[PDB]
Amino acid sequence: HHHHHGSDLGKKLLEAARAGRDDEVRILMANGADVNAADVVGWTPLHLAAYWGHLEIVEVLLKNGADVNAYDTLGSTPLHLAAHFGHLEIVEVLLKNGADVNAKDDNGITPLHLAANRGHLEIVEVLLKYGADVNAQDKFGKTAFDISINNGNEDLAEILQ
Amino acid sequence: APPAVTISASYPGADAKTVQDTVTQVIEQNMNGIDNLMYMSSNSDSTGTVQITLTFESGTDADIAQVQVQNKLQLAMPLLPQEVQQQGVSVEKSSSSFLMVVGVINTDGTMTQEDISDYVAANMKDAISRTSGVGDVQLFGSQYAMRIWMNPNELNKFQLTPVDVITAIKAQNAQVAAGQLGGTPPVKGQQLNASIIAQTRLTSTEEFGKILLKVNQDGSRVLLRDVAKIELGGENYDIIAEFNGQPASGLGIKLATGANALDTAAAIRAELAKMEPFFPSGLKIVYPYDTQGVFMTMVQLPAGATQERTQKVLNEVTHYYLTKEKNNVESVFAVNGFGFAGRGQNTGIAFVSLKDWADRPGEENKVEAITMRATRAFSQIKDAMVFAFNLTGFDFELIDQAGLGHEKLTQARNQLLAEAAKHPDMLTSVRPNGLEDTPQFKIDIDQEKAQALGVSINDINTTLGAAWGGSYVNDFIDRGRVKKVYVMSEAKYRMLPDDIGDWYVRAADGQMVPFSAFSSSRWEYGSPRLERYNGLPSMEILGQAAPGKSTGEAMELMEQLASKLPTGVGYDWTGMSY
Amino acid sequence: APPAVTISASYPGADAKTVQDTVTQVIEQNMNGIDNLMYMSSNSDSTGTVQITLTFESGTDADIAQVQVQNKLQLAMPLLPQEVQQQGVSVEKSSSSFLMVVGVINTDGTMTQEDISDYVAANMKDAISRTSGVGDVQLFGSQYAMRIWMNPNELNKFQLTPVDVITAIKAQNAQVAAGQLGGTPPVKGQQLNASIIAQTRLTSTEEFGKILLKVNQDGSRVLLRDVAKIELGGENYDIIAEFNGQPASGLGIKLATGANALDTAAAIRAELAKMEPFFPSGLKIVYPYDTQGVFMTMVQLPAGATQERTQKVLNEVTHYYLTKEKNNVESVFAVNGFGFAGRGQNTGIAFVSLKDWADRPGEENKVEAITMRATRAFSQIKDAMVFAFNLATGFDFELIDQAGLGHEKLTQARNQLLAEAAKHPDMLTSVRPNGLEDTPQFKIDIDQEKAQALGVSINDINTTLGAAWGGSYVNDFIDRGRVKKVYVMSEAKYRMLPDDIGDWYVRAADGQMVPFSAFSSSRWEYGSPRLERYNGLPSMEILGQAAPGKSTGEAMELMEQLASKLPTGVGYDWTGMSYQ
Repeated sequence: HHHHHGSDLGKKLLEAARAGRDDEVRILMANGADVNAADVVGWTPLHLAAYWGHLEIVEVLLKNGADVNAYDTLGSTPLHLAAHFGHLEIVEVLLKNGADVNAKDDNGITPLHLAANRGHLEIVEVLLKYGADVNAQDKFGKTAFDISINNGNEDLAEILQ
Repeated sequence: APPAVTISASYPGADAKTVQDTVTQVIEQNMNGIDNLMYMSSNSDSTGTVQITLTFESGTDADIAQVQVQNKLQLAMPLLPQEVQQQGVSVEKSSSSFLMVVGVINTDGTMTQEDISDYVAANMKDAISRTSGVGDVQLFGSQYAMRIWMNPNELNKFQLTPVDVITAIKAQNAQVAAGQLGGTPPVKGQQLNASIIAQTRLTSTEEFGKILLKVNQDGSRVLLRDVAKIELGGENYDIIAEFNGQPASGLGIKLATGANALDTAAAIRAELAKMEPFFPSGLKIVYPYDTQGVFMTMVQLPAGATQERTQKVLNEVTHYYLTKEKNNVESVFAVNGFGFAGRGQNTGIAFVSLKDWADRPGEENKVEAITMRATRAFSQIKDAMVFAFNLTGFDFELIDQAGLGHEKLTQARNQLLAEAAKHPDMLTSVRPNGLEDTPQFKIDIDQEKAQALGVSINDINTTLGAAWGGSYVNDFIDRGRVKKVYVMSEAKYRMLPDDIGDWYVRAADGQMVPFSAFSSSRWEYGSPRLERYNGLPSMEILGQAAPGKSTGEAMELMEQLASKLPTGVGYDWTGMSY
Repeated sequence: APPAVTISASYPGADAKTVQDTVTQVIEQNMNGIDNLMYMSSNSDSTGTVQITLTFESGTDADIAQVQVQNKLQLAMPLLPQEVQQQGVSVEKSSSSFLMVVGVINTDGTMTQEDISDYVAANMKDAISRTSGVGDVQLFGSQYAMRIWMNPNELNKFQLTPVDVITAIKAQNAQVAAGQLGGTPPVKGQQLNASIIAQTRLTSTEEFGKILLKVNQDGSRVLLRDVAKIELGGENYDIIAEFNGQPASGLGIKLATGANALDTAAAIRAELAKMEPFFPSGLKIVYPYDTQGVFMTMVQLPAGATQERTQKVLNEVTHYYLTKEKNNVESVFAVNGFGFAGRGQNTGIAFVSLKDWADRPGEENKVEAITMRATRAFSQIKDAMVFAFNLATGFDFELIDQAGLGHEKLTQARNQLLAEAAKHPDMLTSVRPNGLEDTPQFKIDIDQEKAQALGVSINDINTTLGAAWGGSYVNDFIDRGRVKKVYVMSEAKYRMLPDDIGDWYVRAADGQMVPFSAFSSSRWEYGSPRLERYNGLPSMEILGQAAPGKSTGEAMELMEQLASKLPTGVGYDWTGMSYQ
């Protein structure tokens, strides 16, 4: 899942996925661009699309064979990014396509932890719906519930029970 | 021209947001009560630098403008971080273009680029900077500092941190006022009066190397040289120059607003003539850019480009002039790390000097045709804007009017640029003037774990910053001249994310705690250059009318597209469009 | 009038004497070798404010005057308390009166006075203050700060103090320069280069709330929200405005010396037109005072008068204009806490705007008859000087302590002079002090010996007292993209009565919590809420008028005779209208 870094169409695809250029993404894929090209921090086009909220590119990439569970150089996946940044529809598409709902980055942090911390409650519900381990602990021993108490987010604590 | 006053400040190791939120906003909030100010703009950069430009109504006296700005800045100075204050803040009333470049090379290759730069900094730059008419002097390189290159493996072996190192340097590279024997008021019958001389600044790597950090329980000594490499080296490493491909430094000189071009240049040559007889052997002045027998080439790469990649582009530019144009071009002085716009790892400039006019007969060998041919030859270089020019469509600012924040302003900017690109009959080359967000390494210090371990947050933040960013500790005396001392990690312990984990901090109980025990990290995006306009977050957009259209029609259309942007996003016209 | 440069500074929680002795004197001692200076005066107030006014000869170039004052000020700057330097000392070259007032209201009632004042401070003031010709801009209200309102019972419960709070805020509301991965000089071949982003300023009450103050031995956490209420709230709470009785804020704008009034006013309106389209809903500009068609009403109660009492008088004023004068008066913008005097809790001002010339026929409906009638109606308001006037042969006298006599003796000499001048109605009318009377103050003595024996540090004592009862500016935070201040202070109910002193605990070196009552004693005394100085010496300004058809020269000649009988060491000088 750590994809290696470097090529000319790969680089265009990384840039197009980041800027949300749907047409150009489509052209590049049809011209053989490596769907899992990675930049120097391990981000693939699916990472980029997920971070920047480009739903249709996320769908295009997965339809062309993108590694749904691509890891960056610190262990983070496209699902981490989409959950952390509030991209509900993207979260659903990724989980629908086999995203590891309990993937931990190098810090032991899971997508539920990120969504919890930013208070993205609909994402939290979807992740739990897909099997997210509600009791998963990061490197500091913290669960989503501990996060809800520290942040004082009563609504989140409610959802977790 | 409307006169402009520039404030410059630096914060070693600071990212753009840090600079903007501890420095730029503070200055801007305090630029009140100044007469005839038309507008103000600022950049805050991930080089740790801020530049604030205040542009005055035409006819304003630039002396009064400068004094009024300096005086407000003075009253704001206590509001700025100590690290910023201690670098020196400057305020200049200068043209933005160069009057001339003084190059310096070593004909006997006795001196490296870094040596030459220090020589210029330490022996030439001040006297030039004091010459009447000289508005701004940029060194193309850096003065030496004393560089303490720390080793985290050796620090941890002796249970030490960068905090212990900084403390020891301040204690042991000190200049102490100690009074006098027989000092006033004296006793009756005193025969002797004499100064007491105690600690004095250190002067050499040898002396820094024997700073005593600690004595082990067993009685052996830990010297600074046992945990660090000690050498003279630049205060920074961002600007490197070459003259016809050989190692160089120099001074770029900007004309003081309202001074005389010819008088100032002659005063400069006269000051250089005083210095030459004392140069070390090999050292020589060259004149690569005297302001129609000169021009510049700008090199602007995307944010993210490294020193190596800007250099490859400048090597192509230089090569072209020394091969294809060698019949017209006498010299090229190329600077990696500084360009039109100022300082960055992704920018460069080449100053090009032509042979005598009389030896370039034919209109094809005149500056206009040479610059056009060069721009054409460089137009195919990948992921670089490269062009040659001597030294107009529109200048638009998009403005955050409602606290929207950087991410949303970027989205609004992108919406406007997408709309502009659907009107190619009316607008051409509608583009940002600034930089795109790039990946950054976000590290979260766990306050709970730090407290549980008895590790101080100030020891954590100093350790992180000093090692990965550098820290200006205090001054020393190099060959008679006051210069700076910096501590920083040796390069090889600050290159990769796993290196974070090799830095240890000492807890209250004496244990060494690695950074990994109390931190976590992730990749995210953020800005390498944050812009503001009249005190609000902004993004500068340039463009021009399409062929057969007036500038005013192009502007009216921009205004119409602007009226459809998200709530809270405004705009204004500046520069040539004001 | 001759050009004036004003220096202003602020010391939060400081009494008049502390301001005078750590700020005013230190600055004043450098105000010499300034060209064309006629005289200098100052006020040092128990609001923690100083204003020094330097008045120059007619025709002095105000840019040069400002430069020369500032250059002398710079000598004092490093000697001033850090708390004062960090508030931002100001040096201005303005007219002393307002060119205009811009009011701001919310027609939907969906913003409080406090919210409106924050909006104005955060989105409008700086651009106005940078407009050419704007000499001085007075906000009628306060910018928000992050307010941490500490609870001393909860602090003591966890063995914490305001020092621990302040320390933690500095540590955990921080903006860290952390360098780069792969920065220069790199290992050659390095491809990765990225900024390291570590702590950044906090942006919200939620983030301040979760600041970690300590971890108990049992593992439980004490967060800042466990010992404090956290909210956005004014840097200060002293200035409150209303427009036709509705919540408001505004900007009072003074013209820069020598600038053009018409041009500056228009540039202000052009700047406001840039702002209007971005207002939140309901927000609106109103124009309650454009310089005739306008006038002001000064309200000045005796020192000691609370906000609530000044408000009562302001209500009587506003009520008069909106009822008795409703056919003449278009609007009243009333400010509680700010007056002709400057800032103070016993002062206020009302700006009145009349309907058009052509809807007020009759000499009885013109400004002079309106102000005369208003002044008459207000003349019987008890314990308040209230008068109405638009914008002569008075005199302006300074009694000066020329021998180190001290404040109390100077007051005795003043009273002696005033009594003498009262027995001469034939030459002198209405001889009175321009300043404030002394008021009770709570004197607290820290016992050094007990503090040392208990191992309680003097700095911890002083920070706990000052931060709790005075408020402390800790550091900055970012509110909706803008740098703003962070303040710690006691929640109101813990700093209301003398007995509250004893509910504050300081932590000793051995970990024991010690109440303030163990190492302190207190008593009531009197002192000044406003200390005046004239040419660098303690002073008391005395105003009055020549009696009907006596010359100002004859009136002044009498005051000089009366002044020559005062105790040794008391002198006098003439200022203002009397100086020439």
